[PDB]
Amino acid sequence: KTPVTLAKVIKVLGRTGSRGGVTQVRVEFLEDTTRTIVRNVKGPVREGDILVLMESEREARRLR
Amino acid sequence: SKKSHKDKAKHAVVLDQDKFDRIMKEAPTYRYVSVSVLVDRFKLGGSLARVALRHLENEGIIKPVSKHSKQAIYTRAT
Amino acid sequence: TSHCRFYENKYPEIDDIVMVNVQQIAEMGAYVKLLEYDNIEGMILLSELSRRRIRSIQKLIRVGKNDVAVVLRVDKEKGYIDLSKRRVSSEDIIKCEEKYQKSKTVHSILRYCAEKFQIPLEELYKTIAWPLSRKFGHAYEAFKLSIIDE
Amino acid sequence: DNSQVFGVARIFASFNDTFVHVTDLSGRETIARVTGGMKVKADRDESSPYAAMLAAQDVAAKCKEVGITAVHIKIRATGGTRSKTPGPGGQAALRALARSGLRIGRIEDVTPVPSDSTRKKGGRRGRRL
Amino acid sequence: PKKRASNGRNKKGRGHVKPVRCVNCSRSVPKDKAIKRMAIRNIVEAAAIRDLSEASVYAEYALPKTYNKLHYCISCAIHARIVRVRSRTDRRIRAPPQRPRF
Amino acid sequence: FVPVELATTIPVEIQQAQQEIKLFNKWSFEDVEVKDASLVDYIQISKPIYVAHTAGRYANKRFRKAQCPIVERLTNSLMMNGRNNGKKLKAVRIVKHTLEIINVLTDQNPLQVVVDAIINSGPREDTTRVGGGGAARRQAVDVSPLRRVNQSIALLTIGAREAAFRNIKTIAETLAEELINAAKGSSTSYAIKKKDELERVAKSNR
RNA sequence: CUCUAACUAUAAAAAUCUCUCUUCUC
Ligand SMILES: [Mg+2]
Ligand SMILES: [Mg+2]
Ligand SMILES: [Mg+2]
Ligand SMILES: [Zn+2]
Repeated sequence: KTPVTLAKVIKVLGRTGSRGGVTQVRVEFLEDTTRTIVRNVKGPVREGDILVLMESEREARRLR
Repeated sequence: SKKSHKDKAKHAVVLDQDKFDRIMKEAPTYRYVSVSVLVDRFKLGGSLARVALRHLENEGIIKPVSKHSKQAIYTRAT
Repeated sequence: TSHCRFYENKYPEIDDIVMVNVQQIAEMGAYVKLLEYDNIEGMILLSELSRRRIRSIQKLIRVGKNDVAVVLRVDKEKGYIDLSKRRVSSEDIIKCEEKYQKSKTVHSILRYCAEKFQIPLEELYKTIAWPLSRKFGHAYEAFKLSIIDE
Repeated sequence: DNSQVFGVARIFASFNDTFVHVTDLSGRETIARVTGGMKVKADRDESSPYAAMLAAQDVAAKCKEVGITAVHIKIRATGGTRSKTPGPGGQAALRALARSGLRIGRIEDVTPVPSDSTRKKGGRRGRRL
Repeated sequence: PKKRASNGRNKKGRGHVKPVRCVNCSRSVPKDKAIKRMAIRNIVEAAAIRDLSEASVYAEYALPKTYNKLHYCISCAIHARIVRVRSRTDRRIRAPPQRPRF
Repeated sequence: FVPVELATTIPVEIQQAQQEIKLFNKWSFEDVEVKDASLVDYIQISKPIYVAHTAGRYANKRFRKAQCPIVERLTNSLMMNGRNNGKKLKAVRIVKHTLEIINVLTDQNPLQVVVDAIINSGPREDTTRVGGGGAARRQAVDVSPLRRVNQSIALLTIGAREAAFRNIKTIAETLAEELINAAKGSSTSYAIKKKDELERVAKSNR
């Protein structure tokens, strides 16, 4: 199965994690633009990028 | 230290008539042959590998495209 | 050539119990060979490594030995083994030990021929393994019955 | 009705090993008892949302196989003596049930609550972790 | 010394109060000095209200809520961030901290 | 086509009709593209370049790195374990020889082969050590586009290193072969192998 | 000079410690 999903971040939700390197991002999926989901991403990010997700069901909370 | 290498001779540095024929036969059908690509097939030690390579560039069996030191690019001619 | 897996097929089944041999540890866990199934590497993750908390790692894995564990998921397409050490029953550990010893005895038995007659070990074991393991149980009982009545 | 096959999800969400256990309207005939621990390996992320989500997806597949389409969820916590508080997994299980095709109706809070019964566990000074 | 005039208890005229057990640490504590929070919550968060909505017969459901009255201890409450150690002159202000959401 | 008269004439292959700027006068920045839509804007093949070495001030701000040509980034990351540190000249010739090799075996404009290897080699979901003290366990996270690109390129060059060390095989050929193996979903590539391992350690530890 | 709404979620382990204490009026 190849259910790869794509999502464009619309707002950067600061940076979470004890390491201080992981970003919470509010991404709206390119397909079904009406829906938005917040997820964690490791690595530099800026709004307007489009990111890749293996799973889209998982909602990401703060990483403690 | 330990006898873990277990590396054999793995190379014949100077060709015989048999390996001469194998080189001149398998010279085509290979899109790319280098010094170490030639070494890979176990048929030459490697110092004479480039000797054999330049000696296949005598009647244009293999055309050269880049002639830099330590790395020359040879492609079979057609 | 120590090869030609003990059981019917090369690729391990699902949720199956094994004993494994350790060779190296990179940073996450250890992808280490198996001497219960075919020698394809099986990888253990540190989350599934130690019943006690992770503070020393070189004493619980003891690289270069035999350790009881159970394989969770198997990749039979090109060969990846997901292998787990914790969720093993205290009574099934004895099962793993005895089964590993039985397979070790089978390996020891069917190596003498391959080295005395220099024929392929894989061919001879493939010929022998059809009545050997699948009849109704392990080979050792069959071998003992054969020596007392072939 | 629109020729629907109603069911009840009745999630039980403790602080460990979220439960998803669908049954009929009579409540007696059980369907898809698969729980959170069924679908996670650690035996300790059982309360995590992932376990509940995979359990809910497998329940949804079983329900589609058996025909039950719309559901009547009964969210439950351990309650009673223990903390009266919903677990984290059960909500994610409910969301996963919502996503995968099935329909909902009349979600209920069925937390068992006592009227000060059961002199309960902990002692005077209580937990001393 | 007298840390608080009200003794930090809020009994002041009852003699004895019925103890209640903490939600987390299970410590018995006088019901008045048993810091209490009305956890009134919607049964699902906004990240799933949609998901449930389009997967719902009976359009525009009431979406029933869950209510609870958490009777913490004081040790759990100070540890689990419910109550905060404030300054001396700020102790005497008993109003809730200025409209949590405005 | 338009030969120009000069008191000093640059040869034909450099002079004739090169208003079609080429990397090494043999491979076109046209006819090459990014197969995956996600990584675009971070594999900068837009600006034509004649030499994969420029005095770029590509680290002053946070995201001037993505403006560097991808080939130049591969050059600069090729020379790690910098006993060779500096020496970008030899890195440029190593990568140029690698491009020639890729042109020889399954040509497919090696620029596209590099792009395809980058696309297939960058991990998409990774893990992080945020477990606090007691239950020291690793948790899943998504991978940023630039982080994906850097991991792909550095993993490719370190694989070229692992192939090249104390080996008769020359590093140009080693890195080239890694790019063939990474252009397709071949498991023999070290970079693709590490990518798959990291993807699985993310998948299992959600 | 008329106004009564929105919410999240951690408690792994961590013991012990030698001298030597003294000076302000113009
Ligand atoms: Mg404490
Ligand atoms: Mg005091
Ligand atoms: Mg009080
Ligand atoms: Zn408490």
